[PDB]
Amino acid sequence: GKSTTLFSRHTKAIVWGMQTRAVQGMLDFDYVCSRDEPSVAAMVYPFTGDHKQKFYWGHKEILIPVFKNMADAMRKHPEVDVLINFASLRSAYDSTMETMNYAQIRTIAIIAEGIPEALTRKLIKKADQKGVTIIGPATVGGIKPGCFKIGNTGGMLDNILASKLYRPGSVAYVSRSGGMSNELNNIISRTTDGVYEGVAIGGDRYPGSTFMDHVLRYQDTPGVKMIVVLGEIGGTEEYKICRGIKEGRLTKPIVCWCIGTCATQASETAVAKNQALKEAGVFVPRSFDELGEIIQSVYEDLVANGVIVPAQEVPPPT
Amino acid sequence: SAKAISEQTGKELLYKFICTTSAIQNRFKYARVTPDTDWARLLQDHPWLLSQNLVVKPDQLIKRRGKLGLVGVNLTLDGVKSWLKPRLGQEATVGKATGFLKNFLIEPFVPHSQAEEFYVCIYATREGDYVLFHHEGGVDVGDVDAKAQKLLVGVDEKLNPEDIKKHLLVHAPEDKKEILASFISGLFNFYEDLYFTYLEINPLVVTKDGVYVLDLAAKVDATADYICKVKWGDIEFPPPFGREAYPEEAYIADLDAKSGASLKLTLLNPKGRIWTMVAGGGASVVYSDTICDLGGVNELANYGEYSGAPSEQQTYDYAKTILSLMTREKHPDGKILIIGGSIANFTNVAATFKGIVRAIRDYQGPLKEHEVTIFVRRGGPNYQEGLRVMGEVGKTTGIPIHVFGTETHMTAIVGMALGHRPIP
Repeated sequence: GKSTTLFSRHTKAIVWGMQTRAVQGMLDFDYVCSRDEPSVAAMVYPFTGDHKQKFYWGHKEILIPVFKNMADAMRKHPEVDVLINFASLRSAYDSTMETMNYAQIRTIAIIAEGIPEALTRKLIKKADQKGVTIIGPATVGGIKPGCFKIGNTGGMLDNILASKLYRPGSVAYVSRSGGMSNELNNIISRTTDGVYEGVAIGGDRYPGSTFMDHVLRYQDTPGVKMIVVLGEIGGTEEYKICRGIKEGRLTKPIVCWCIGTCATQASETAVAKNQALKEAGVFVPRSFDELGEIIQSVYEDLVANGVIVPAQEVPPPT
Repeated sequence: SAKAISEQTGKELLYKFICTTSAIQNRFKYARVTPDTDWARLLQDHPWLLSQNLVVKPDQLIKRRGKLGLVGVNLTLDGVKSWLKPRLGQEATVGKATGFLKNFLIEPFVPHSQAEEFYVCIYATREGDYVLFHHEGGVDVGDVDAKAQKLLVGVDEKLNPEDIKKHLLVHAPEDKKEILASFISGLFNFYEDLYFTYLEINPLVVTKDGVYVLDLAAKVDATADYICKVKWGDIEFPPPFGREAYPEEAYIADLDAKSGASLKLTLLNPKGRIWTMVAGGGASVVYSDTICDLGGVNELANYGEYSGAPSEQQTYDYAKTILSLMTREKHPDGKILIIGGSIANFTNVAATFKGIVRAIRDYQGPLKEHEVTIFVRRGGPNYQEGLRVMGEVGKTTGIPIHVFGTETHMTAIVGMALGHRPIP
C-alpha cells in the first residue's frame, strides 16, 4: 500500500545523477529548517567509480558518498526511503525500474522531461504493484516546509526565506506545474500561515501520481487544515475531487481553480470543471485574479473557528 | 507529446515495417501531388498511374474526406488532373477550419463490395492500448466507438491471437477471420514497435486478392525519437488543417528546435493591441485567461511563452520578434506589452531580462512611435537585478515601463494595463 506521509524532518534520500548544485540547495534548505541532519545521504552515478563529494552543512564541511552501483548505496544506507532521480531522459526508465527492486524506497521523484508515454505506463504499473509513490516525470518535484525539499523546488534561499518555506503552515497544494508551484508558495505565504506540503505532479500525459492521490494524503494528514488545487483544462481528474466530497471521503475545505478558461470533450474544459467543483462545495474563485483572496478568506474562517491556530514566527538559523 | 503524422507517412512506415503473413496489396503505390509538382516527372516516377483507375484526396489531416466530397474516386489520370484543377491551391472549409488544399495523395482505385469493408483502430490509454474492430467499415461506419468490438492490451502484456479470433472478430465473415487475425496481430506489433499512440484504418479492405489499406490516420509519441529515429527517419509532424504559419511563427519554432528551452509563439490577431511575453507554461495560460476574462479577447494579439531557462541571446531573439510584430501598424489607442510570469525555479531572470532590454533598446524609436506601454511582473533567480535594468531601460528610452515584484499578484498588471485599476 501507498504511504500517506511521504516526507518528514527525518527523511533521508538518495540522489541519482551528478547534481551538486541541487544537493547543496537541499542542504541549505535543511539547515535553515533546523533539521537535525542533512536530507541527502548518498548519490548514485554509474558513469564514474565510487568517491566522495564535498558539501556544506551550515558552516561545517561534510562529505557525501557517491556510489557507482545503486545496491552499494541502498545497503550502506538502509535508512533511506526516498530517491530523487535526476537521470537524463535516456536513463530515466531503467534507473527507476531498478530503484523499485529495493523495498526501502517508498517515494521516487522523477525529474526528466521527455520520457516516452509507453515507458511511463510501465513505471506506473510497477509502482502501483510495489506500493511506491511516484512524483513526476517532467516535474521539479515538490516541497514540505521544515522537512524536505525535492531537488530544485522552491528556488534559492532568497525565495525559501521570503515565502517562509523553512517552517510549516496549514495549507497543502497540488498542481501540474512547478512554475506555478512557486507562485502557489508565494500566494499561500502572503495570505495564510503558509504551505504545509506542496507537490507538482508534472506535465506528462500519464503522471506517476495524480491530483486525487495527493488530495487523499492531505485529507488523511492531521497537520493539513485546507487544500489548494490548481487544475487545468483537459482530462477529467478534477471530477474525482467532486465525487470524493459527495461521497464524504473528502471533508476539509478545498480551494480549486482550473486554468485554461480562454481556450476557445465538453466536460474537460476549465469552465465546466470550475462550475462543477463549485456546485459540489469547492471554494472556487471567479478567476485566478481572485485566487489569493479566496484562499485568504477560507483561511481567516478557519482561524476564527479555532481550526487553524497560527504558530508563532521563530527566526531561522544563519 | 503525441503528434499526428500524414496518411502518406503512416502508410510508408506501415508498408516498410509491418510483419504479417497476410498478403498486403498495392504496397508503396502512392504519389504525392502539390502545386509545385512536375507532372511529366511524376508520371515517369510512377508509371503505374497509367495502368489503372485512381483515387485522389487531400492528405492534410482532414477527417471525413469521403462523406464531405473531398475524394475523387475511380478516375483516369486525366480525370484526376481534371478533378484537381478547381481544387488544388484553393481555399476549403471543414468544420470551423479554413485553409488551402495544397497536398494530395493519388492511389490506385480498388474495386470492392461494401461487405469487404472493415474497421480497425488502436489507441493508447493509461491502462494500455485498446484494439477496436468492426465488421462494417467505411464512410458509412457511423458511431464506431459505440459499436466496435473492443479489447484492452494491458501494459507490458501481449495481444493474444485467440482473443482476436474469439472476441474481436466474432461478427466477421468466417472465411476472413484468418487473414484479418494475422493482419491485426501484425498491425499491433507495428503500432508498439514504432511507438504509435493512435492508429486508425477505415476502411480496411479485404478481397479475394488480399488486404488493402484504403485510409489511414495516426499519431506517434514524438518523444520516442531517440528510440525510433532509426525506423522513423526524418518524420514530419504536420500542423492541423487551417491557415499557413506566419514567417515569425516559423522562426520561433526553429528557435525552439535548437535548444532545451521552450520557445513558443502563435499569433491570434496580428493587429490586436494586447501583446504578451510570458515566462512559464502555466503562467502564459493564466495571463491569456485574465486578458479574456477582462474583455480583451478581440485585442489579444498572440499567445505563447519562453520557458526552461533560455539564454540572454535566445530571449533577445524571441523579444525582437515580438517587438517587430507589434510595430507593423499603429493602433489608435496605442498598445500594451505584458511581460509577466510566475517565480522561476532555475531560469536566470537577470540573464533573460538583459536580453529583452537589448531588444527594447534596438526598437525604442518605433516603440515610442507606436505608443507602446510595457508592464512587467517577474520573480526568480536574480530577479531584483532583472527588474532594475528593465525599469532603467524605460527611463533611458522614454518608453513607459511599469515593473512589479512578487508582492504584486501575478495577474494584477493586466487590470492596470487595461485601465480597470490604478497603477501603484
